[PDB]
Amino acid sequence: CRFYQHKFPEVEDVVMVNVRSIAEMGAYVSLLEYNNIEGMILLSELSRRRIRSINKLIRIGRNECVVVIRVDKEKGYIDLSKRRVSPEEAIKCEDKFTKSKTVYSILRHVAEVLEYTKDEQLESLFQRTAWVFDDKYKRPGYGAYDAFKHAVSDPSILDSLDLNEDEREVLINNINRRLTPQAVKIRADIEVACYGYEGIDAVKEALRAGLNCSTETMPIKINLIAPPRYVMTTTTLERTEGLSVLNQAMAVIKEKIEEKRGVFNV
Amino acid sequence: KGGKNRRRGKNENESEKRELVFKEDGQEYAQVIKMLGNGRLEAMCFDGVKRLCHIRGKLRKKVWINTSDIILVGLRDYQDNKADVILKYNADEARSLKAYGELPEHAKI
Amino acid sequence: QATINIGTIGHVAHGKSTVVKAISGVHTVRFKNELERNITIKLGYANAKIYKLDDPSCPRPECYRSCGSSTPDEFPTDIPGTKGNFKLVRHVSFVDCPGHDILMATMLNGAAVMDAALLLIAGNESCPQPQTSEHLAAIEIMKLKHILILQNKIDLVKESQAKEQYEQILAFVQGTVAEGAPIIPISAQLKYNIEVVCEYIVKKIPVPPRDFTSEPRLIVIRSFDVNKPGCEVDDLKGGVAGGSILKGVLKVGQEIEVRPGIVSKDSEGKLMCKPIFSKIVSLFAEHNDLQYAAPGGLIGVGTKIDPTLCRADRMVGQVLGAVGALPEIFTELEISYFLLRRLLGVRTEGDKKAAKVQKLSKNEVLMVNIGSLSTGGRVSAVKADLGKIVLTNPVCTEVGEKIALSRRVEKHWRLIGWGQIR
RNA sequence: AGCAGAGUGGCGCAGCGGAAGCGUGCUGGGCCCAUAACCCAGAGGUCGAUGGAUCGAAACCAUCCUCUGCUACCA
Repeated sequence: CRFYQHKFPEVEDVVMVNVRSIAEMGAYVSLLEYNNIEGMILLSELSRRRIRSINKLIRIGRNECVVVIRVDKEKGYIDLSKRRVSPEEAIKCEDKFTKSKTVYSILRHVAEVLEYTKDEQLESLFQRTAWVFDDKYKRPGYGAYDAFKHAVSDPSILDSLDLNEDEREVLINNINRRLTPQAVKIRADIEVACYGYEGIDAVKEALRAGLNCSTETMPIKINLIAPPRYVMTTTTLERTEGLSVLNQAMAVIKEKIEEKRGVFNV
Repeated sequence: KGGKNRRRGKNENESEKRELVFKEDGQEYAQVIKMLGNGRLEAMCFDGVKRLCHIRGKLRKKVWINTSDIILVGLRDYQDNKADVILKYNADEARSLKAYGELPEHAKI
Repeated sequence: QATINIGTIGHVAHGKSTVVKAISGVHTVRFKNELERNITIKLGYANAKIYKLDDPSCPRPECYRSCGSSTPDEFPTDIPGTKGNFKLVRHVSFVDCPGHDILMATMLNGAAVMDAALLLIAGNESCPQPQTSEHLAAIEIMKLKHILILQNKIDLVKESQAKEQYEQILAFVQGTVAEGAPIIPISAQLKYNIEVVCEYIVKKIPVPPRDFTSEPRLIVIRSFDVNKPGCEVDDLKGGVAGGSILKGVLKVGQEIEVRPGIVSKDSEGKLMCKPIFSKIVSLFAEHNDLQYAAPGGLIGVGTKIDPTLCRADRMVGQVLGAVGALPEIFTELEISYFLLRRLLGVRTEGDKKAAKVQKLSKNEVLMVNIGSLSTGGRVSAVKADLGKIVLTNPVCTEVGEKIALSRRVEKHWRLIGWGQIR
């Protein structure tokens, strides 16, 4: 069924297709960036340079990024072109192609149980759920994946509008399985060069105080990579909440060790 | 060659197969060492003595003697360093001679 | 623990691992392993237990017989006795010094804390070989004469060649003690006559008088690889010094001071140095726990210093005294000295070169090996029997003892003379 | 041992959320009187193990092992 918010493409929009035949006059191709509607590419507007081979360019069974040059709205002729394509558009379109595939796979679990004897089943599910998720956040550059990703980490998004059954478990499982494990790249940077002998116990007091105002029972990940370097991967959230945990903790270890003898790295 | 033409005005051919002198007195088997140009060429004899081999009439542009391979060489009656090519063989003919045990069993093809 | 320190010094290409494993049973090993471009060029460590079945031969644990594995060309077998437990005679310690000429300053340092030596000669090269003489002379200067020459590589060397070599060495060294030192030819490819070596080292080398009552002094020569394992970081509960003690019974929990010191921040001169103080965590020798560390033995003293001082070999030749030791920490020093009339440690097959070296000139850098310390320093005043040297890093002078003085002849320093501090 | 890569389906390099990806080679065909250049065509097959989501996993994501690259120590 449709993979996109609108059924028909517009004018000058970047899309994706999959080649199913090669024509004399260009390439007649099916879309997989929308419905399986037909769109015709023309030979002239594929490149601005010569062309020796022809199967080392376009061939069957390839996703190809393209621009919709014209569309007949009533007839359903989607004129197409590969002449204006930049690699930056390919990154943006590959993401939207891949994200729609995963979102429609989530909106396939819904159809496994419900009445789907007719092809239009998924279309019924798509219009009513998809649009209110993505339309509210299309202007900021988000897909319906953002709405679902927000629901798993704070559940009020999918309870603000009609909640389905049995969907919720598989929805949670698939969001939490695929978009994790989930991750902190927090590493402490600490340098010390002691003349102390009481440094061994001094470091222990400093290590356990990586995060202030936490319980004595807080689990953390200590790492020793080299003798002066003390890496502490602090409490694992998303690395946008443990910023204060990373920054101010570094001051503790370097200060605690200077009080017991000599100068150290700051 | 790769076909072409003007290669039929003149006597096709071929080696209807055939057979088999030797050695004779100062007329023995050698192996191609190098492959100079102009015309001449190098070829170490199978006994141990080196020598420099020379092409012979007819065999000029009527038979190509690629590098490496047995070939029949007359020795000059008086000259040591330069010697005179005769009568080449076939690679099959050379391995049959080797299997017979008449030339020394030292060189590979 | 240990009772005596026997050193295993010997010039290039005689094989160290075969002989060292036969005597101690503990491999000589160090950084870069790897193995050894030839023979060990690091300062190796090893201890061992010497027992008897009431026989001059020393057993293995399996004391019925011993089948070597030095070569599969033939089977070398020896018989120490038969089994029913063996009586412990003593615990011995070794000091494997560098076997290569460039490493002379390190060989000197390591040597200077031994109580005896084993000159490992190799029959392959020249008969009055440079390094044999170099070693021997240094040994008689430091205060030792308990030497057992060992002909360590005469496996394929013919009996005329090997005979000529022992003769020429013993005839060149006509002014250095060596006539009361035995010369034991051995095999190092079939480990033969090893049993008779065991008889020699208990005979020629008893325990010399050790002063327990006198104040502890530990001379550290080797650092420690502590720490960085797990679990619980960082840096360590600290740092281990491989040192020998030459005076005093160092007890556990005692505080010890490393006396060359660390120099005060923003010094405009050559003074001031401040000793570092560390409490003794543990007194480990062999593989057996101890509460004491008797003198005359090489012991691993774990102390409460932190990883940076032991992360590399940086505690070579440091003097440690318990605690607030009286020994002065000079930065500029008054050497009395004398020179050799030959250049020691160099001499080849052809007169080229080895003769009389010219007199020292002021403002030249020379290695003064004082104690086990190795400092570099420049000569500020040069009179024949009174030179004044200024040292880069301060030297703790335990006693005025001896010194060894070397001069940079070419690529590296070479031994020129000795003397005594005033 | 910290970090990185990989654990062939011809080779070599190993590409990404669709079951050989890229470059190359070998073998065959085409073009040409012929060769080169140029154009096409190939090939038994969980891609180290133990698991989860999945329609499916070298490849989507984990838990383990091994080999190496850089850094580097316990031994």
